[PDB]
Amino acid sequence: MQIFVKTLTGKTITLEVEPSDTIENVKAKIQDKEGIPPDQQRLIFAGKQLEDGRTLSDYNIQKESTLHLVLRLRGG
Amino acid sequence: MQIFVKTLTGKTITLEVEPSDTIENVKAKIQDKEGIPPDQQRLIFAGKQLEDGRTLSDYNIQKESTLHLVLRLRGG
Repeated sequence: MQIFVKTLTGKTITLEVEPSDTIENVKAKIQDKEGIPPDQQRLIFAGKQLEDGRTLSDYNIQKESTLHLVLRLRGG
Repeated sequence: MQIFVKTLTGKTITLEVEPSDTIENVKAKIQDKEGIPPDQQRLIFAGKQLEDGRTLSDYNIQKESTLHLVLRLRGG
Protein backbone atom coordinates (compact mmCIF):
# COMPACT_ATOMS: atom_id res chain seq x y z
CA MET A 1 0.00 0.00 0.00
CA GLN A 2 1.00 3.64 -0.47
CA ILE A 3 1.29 6.07 2.42
CA PHE A 4 2.46 9.67 2.34
CA VAL A 5 4.98 11.40 4.60
CA LYS A 6 4.53 15.12 5.29
CA THR A 7 7.51 17.24 6.30
CA LEU A 8 7.43 20.48 8.25
CA THR A 9 8.33 22.42 5.10
CA GLY A 10 5.10 21.19 3.51
CA LYS A 11 6.81 18.63 1.28
CA THR A 12 5.05 15.32 0.62
CA ILE A 13 6.92 12.10 -0.15
CA THR A 14 5.51 8.67 -0.90
CA LEU A 15 6.36 5.19 0.34
CA GLU A 16 5.11 1.75 -0.60
CA VAL A 17 4.79 -0.22 2.64
CA GLU A 18 2.88 -3.14 4.14
CA PRO A 19 0.92 -3.44 7.40
CA SER A 20 3.65 -5.68 8.88
CA ASP A 21 6.35 -3.00 8.44
CA THR A 22 7.71 -1.79 11.76
CA ILE A 23 8.32 1.91 12.34
CA GLU A 24 12.10 1.42 12.20
CA ASN A 25 11.63 -0.20 8.78
CA VAL A 26 9.74 2.88 7.60
CA LYS A 27 12.49 5.08 9.04
CA ALA A 28 14.97 2.95 7.09
CA LYS A 29 13.06 3.57 3.85
CA ILE A 30 13.19 7.31 4.53
CA GLN A 31 16.94 7.02 5.12
CA ASP A 32 17.63 5.20 1.85
CA LYS A 33 15.20 7.44 -0.03
CA GLU A 34 16.16 10.80 1.52
CA GLY A 35 19.47 10.39 3.34
CA ILE A 36 18.23 11.06 6.90
CA PRO A 37 19.50 8.60 9.54
CA PRO A 38 16.74 7.14 11.74
CA ASP A 39 18.32 8.81 14.80
CA GLN A 40 17.06 12.14 13.41
CA GLN A 41 13.52 11.10 12.38
CA ARG A 42 10.34 11.37 14.42
CA LEU A 43 7.16 9.97 12.85
CA ILE A 44 3.74 11.20 13.99
CA PHE A 45 0.34 9.73 13.11
CA ALA A 46 -2.87 11.23 14.50
CA GLY A 47 -0.81 13.43 16.80
CA LYS A 48 1.05 10.50 18.39
CA GLN A 49 4.75 9.77 17.93
CA LEU A 50 5.17 6.26 16.53
CA GLU A 51 7.22 3.63 18.37
CA ASP A 52 10.03 1.91 16.44
CA GLY A 53 9.15 -1.70 17.32
CA ARG A 54 5.43 -1.44 16.51
CA THR A 55 4.03 -2.08 13.05
CA LEU A 56 2.01 0.23 10.82
CA SER A 57 -0.99 -2.06 11.35
CA ASP A 58 -0.64 -1.52 15.11
CA TYR A 59 -1.49 2.15 14.46
CA ASN A 60 -4.37 1.50 12.02
CA ILE A 61 -2.31 3.08 9.22
CA GLN A 62 -4.08 2.20 5.95
CA LYS A 63 -3.61 3.03 2.27
CA GLU A 64 -3.06 6.73 1.53
CA SER A 65 -2.53 7.42 5.24
CA THR A 66 -0.51 10.57 5.89
CA LEU A 67 2.27 10.52 8.47
CA HIS A 68 4.21 13.56 9.64
CA LEU A 69 8.01 13.51 9.59
CA VAL A 70 9.80 15.76 12.11
CA LEU A 71 13.58 16.11 12.02
CA ARG A 72 15.33 16.11 15.39
CA LEU A 73 18.88 15.97 16.65
CA ARG A 74 19.52 13.18 19.12
CA GLY A 75 19.80 13.57 22.86
CA GLY A 76 22.85 15.14 24.45
CA MET B 1 5.08 2.26 26.03
CA GLN B 2 6.63 0.78 29.17
CA ILE B 3 10.05 1.79 30.45
CA PHE B 4 11.99 0.51 33.44
CA VAL B 5 13.97 2.60 35.92
CA LYS B 6 16.87 1.12 37.90
CA THR B 7 18.09 2.66 41.16
CA LEU B 8 21.43 2.41 42.94
CA THR B 9 19.93 -0.25 45.23
CA GLY B 10 19.05 -2.52 42.32
CA LYS B 11 15.33 -1.73 42.58
CA THR B 12 13.40 -1.63 39.31
CA ILE B 13 10.32 0.54 38.90
CA THR B 14 8.23 0.96 35.77
CA LEU B 15 6.34 3.77 34.07
CA GLU B 16 3.97 4.12 31.12
CA VAL B 17 5.34 6.88 28.91
CA GLU B 18 5.12 8.20 25.36
CA PRO B 19 8.14 8.66 23.05
CA SER B 20 7.39 12.40 23.10
CA ASP B 21 7.37 12.57 26.91
CA THR B 22 10.09 14.92 28.08
CA ILE B 23 12.59 13.94 30.75
CA GLU B 24 10.94 16.61 32.90
CA ASN B 25 7.67 14.68 32.62
CA VAL B 26 9.31 11.35 33.50
CA LYS B 27 10.64 12.89 36.73
CA ALA B 28 7.13 14.15 37.55
CA LYS B 29 5.79 10.63 36.99
CA ILE B 30 8.41 9.29 39.42
CA GLN B 31 7.22 11.99 41.82
CA ASP B 32 3.65 10.70 41.36
CA LYS B 33 4.84 7.17 42.13
CA GLU B 34 7.50 7.77 44.81
CA GLY B 35 6.88 11.32 46.08
CA ILE B 36 10.51 12.25 45.36
CA PRO B 37 10.78 15.81 43.98
CA PRO B 38 12.24 16.08 40.46
CA ASP B 39 14.90 18.43 41.89
CA GLN B 40 16.40 15.40 43.65
CA GLN B 41 16.34 13.13 40.56
CA ARG B 42 19.11 12.43 38.05
CA LEU B 43 18.01 10.20 35.16
CA ILE B 44 20.67 8.35 33.16
CA PHE B 45 20.57 6.33 29.94
CA ALA B 46 23.66 4.76 28.35
CA GLY B 47 25.76 6.70 30.86
CA LYS B 48 24.29 10.00 29.67
CA GLN B 49 22.61 12.23 32.23
CA LEU B 50 19.43 13.26 30.45
CA GLU B 51 18.27 16.83 29.82
CA ASP B 52 14.86 17.76 31.23
CA GLY B 53 13.87 19.48 27.98
CA ARG B 54 14.61 16.60 25.60
CA THR B 55 12.22 13.75 24.86
CA LEU B 56 12.74 10.04 25.46
CA SER B 57 12.79 9.49 21.69
CA ASP B 58 15.76 11.87 21.41
CA TYR B 59 17.81 9.36 23.44
CA ASN B 60 16.63 6.19 21.63
CA ILE B 61 14.72 5.21 24.77
CA GLN B 62 12.17 2.72 23.46
CA LYS B 63 9.87 -0.15 24.44
CA GLU B 64 11.14 -1.88 27.60
CA SER B 65 14.25 0.31 27.81
CA THR B 66 15.89 0.68 31.23
CA LEU B 67 16.89 4.10 32.54
CA HIS B 68 18.90 4.56 35.73
CA LEU B 69 17.81 6.81 38.59
CA VAL B 70 20.34 8.44 40.92
CA LEU B 71 19.15 10.60 43.82
CA ARG B 72 21.11 13.75 44.68
CA LEU B 73 20.33 16.78 46.79
CA ARG B 74 20.06 20.11 45.04
CA GLY B 75 22.87 22.65 44.82
CA GLY B 76 20.73 24.51 45.02
